[PDB]
Amino acid sequence: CERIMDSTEWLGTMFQETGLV
Amino acid sequence: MEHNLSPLQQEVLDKYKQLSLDLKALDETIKELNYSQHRQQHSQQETVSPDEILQEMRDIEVKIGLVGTLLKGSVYSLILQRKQEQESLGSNSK
Amino acid sequence: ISTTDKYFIEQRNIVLQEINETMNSILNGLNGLNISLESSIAVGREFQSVSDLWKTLYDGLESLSDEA
Repeated sequence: CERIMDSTEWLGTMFQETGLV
Repeated sequence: MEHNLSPLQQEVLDKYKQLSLDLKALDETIKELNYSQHRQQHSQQETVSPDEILQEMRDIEVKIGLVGTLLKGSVYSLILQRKQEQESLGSNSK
Repeated sequence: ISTTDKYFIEQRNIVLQEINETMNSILNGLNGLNISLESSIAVGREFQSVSDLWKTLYDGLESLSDEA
């Protein structure tokens, strides 16, 4: 699961940059 | 009768004639920019027209929402569901 | 006013009338054209936001200027 959340972090940072989540 | 205007007057007469000519040329250029016959008449170029304007920009607009605005709408929907869950939890507590 | 002068006046006035109507046509056409460009600007103004907020994939030269 850590590898999961690591691999998708680029999406996470995109969504955070525009959604201020 | 041959009209004996002043030689300076005659020169300025030819000058107004020249001005009329290149004014017509400018009018033709502006029309060509405004022609709607792009590729309808014998031609292969395009003119500033709905082919380049809102009929072309709304073409971009109806699809651009998929990448730009719908993406933000997704996280906004998440945040809405989250505050809904929060107020439901508060109602359960209260 | 001499007959030569008088004829020059009436010819001059006729071509002023022609210039006036042709300038009116040019003004109306340019008004419409610039209004079309204003409409294009209005519809395109919404693209700046998506461009800047999507930059985070890859910008290249802008990233190089940030890194220079």
